Amino acid sequence: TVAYIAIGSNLASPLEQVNAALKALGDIPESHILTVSSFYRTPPPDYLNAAVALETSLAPEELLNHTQRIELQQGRRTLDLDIMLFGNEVINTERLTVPHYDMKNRGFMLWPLFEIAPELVFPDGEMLRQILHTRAFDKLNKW
Ligand SMILES: Nc1ncnc2c1ncn2[C@@H]1O[C@H](COP(=O)(O)CP(=O)(O)OP(=O)(O)O)[C@@H](O)[C@H]1O
Ligand SMILES: Nc1nc2c(c(=O)[nH]1)N=C(CO)CN2
Ligand SMILES: [Cl-]
Ligand SMILES: [Mg+2]
Ligand SMILES: [Mg+2]
Repeated sequence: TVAYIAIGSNLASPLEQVNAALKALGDIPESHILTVSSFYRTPPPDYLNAAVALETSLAPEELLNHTQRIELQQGRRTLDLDIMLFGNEVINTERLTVPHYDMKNRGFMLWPLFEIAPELVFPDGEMLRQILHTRAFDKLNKW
């Protein structure tokens, strides 16, 4: 299944933390990275934001366990690995809200996602390209 994960880091020099985190995501079992977006500089010092496409055979909460582990291990206020989408699934549990409960209100999540999945359709049928048009979120600057 293709999971889309958002990465956020607000360290002054976040590149090594993000690269450590990306490598770790690629080491998750029954999973592999498909594509990584560019790194974007976004106002809060700045955040570095990126999106990752991860193919995985894991269950959603199993993926969550891994992302939470990486946050603690690669964490140093903190590093953030948010599950934006999991296939076309709707998840509403105590641990997991998928799609991410606010991503549609955040240019810093949608723009890096649009770079790597421009044709994305949300589970409720909304179109990523349309949200970006209607909300008129300024394109982000690259890190
Ligand atoms: N889609 C999702 N991705 C990651 N964590 C999620 C999630 N949906 C719910 N959570 C829950 O969110 C909890 C708290 O996560 P935090 O990372 O501290 C919130 P945040 O990412 O700082 O703010 P945000 O959710 O407004 O982006 C986790 O313990 C996890 O169970
Ligand atoms: N610019 C920017 N702002 C944020 C971000 C983020 O990734 N980028 N993440 C947040 C909570 O998870 C709160 N605010
Ligand atoms: Cl949705
Ligand atoms: Mg977050
Ligand atoms: Mg989070």
